[PDB]
Amino acid sequence: PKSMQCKVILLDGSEYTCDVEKRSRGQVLFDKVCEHLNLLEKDYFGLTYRDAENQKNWLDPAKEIKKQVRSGAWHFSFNVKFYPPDPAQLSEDITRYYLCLQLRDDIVSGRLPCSFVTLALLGSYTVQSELGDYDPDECGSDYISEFRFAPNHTKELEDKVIELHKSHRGMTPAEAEMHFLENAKKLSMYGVDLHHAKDSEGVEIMLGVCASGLLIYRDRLRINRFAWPKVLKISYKRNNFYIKIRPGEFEQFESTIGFKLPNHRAAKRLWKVCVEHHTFFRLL
Ligand SMILES: CCOC(=O)C1CCN(c2cnccn2)CC1
Repeated sequence: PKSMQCKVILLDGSEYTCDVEKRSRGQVLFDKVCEHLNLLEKDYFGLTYRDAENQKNWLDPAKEIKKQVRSGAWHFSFNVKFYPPDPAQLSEDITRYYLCLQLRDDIVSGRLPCSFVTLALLGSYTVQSELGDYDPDECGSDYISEFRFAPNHTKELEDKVIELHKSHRGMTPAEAEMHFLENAKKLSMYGVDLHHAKDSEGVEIMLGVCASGLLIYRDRLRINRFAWPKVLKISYKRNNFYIKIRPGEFEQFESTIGFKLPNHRAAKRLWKVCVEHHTFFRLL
């Protein structure tokens, strides 16, 4: 039985290596990674890989790994796929922990924009969780943390992390992680997956996919929102992505909103993530 070596980048930045039979389905590898991570609430997570166009793709757990990575390396990342709107409802602290690690990368990467004060508050909770109580012996007036907190670090932000860390004395890691999540879950881009697109007049927009529905960003002014219940059918064809939008009470007919994606694979990827979000958040 021939086995392929898999390398998975974990949310702490470490590399997990394992082997699976070369005709394995994605679920096989994902089960090995989740066991390694002692993760039981696996439904919120998945593995990503980079396709021949260098686009992030979700590894479909029901399909052969080889028919997805195709010509590429068996290299993956472990990631949050479905961001829970209320992380307090998760059953296990360790689940909340992995969600914190993902969110920390969302913030540092700039995928999750955040005010100065919220960057410092989230950072202060991370430090409390990881180092415990504020120790002056560690930090002087020139302190810079090893922790990456933000897309652009400033001395002012380091100072504010320390000021807020001082306020958290006696806070346990689970408690600090829950506070982290209570703040992060409120940010306008929390759990929003952004896709570049053009509207039916060729005007560049972003489509965001999240728990509450599909968001259309025309810019920072005029954001259209389609709650999952107002969406009846999602489809792609060639480079085009279509959603059916319900008739408003006493309306005879659904409306169609069409988008142009960069290429056919980008349209299909957007369709699959929308269908998965629609299903997941219909049941939550
Ligand atoms: C370096 C990665 O940066 C991002 O993902 C940001 C995310 C936020 N943002 C938005 C927000 N709404 C509509 C359109 N774009 C700019 C791109």
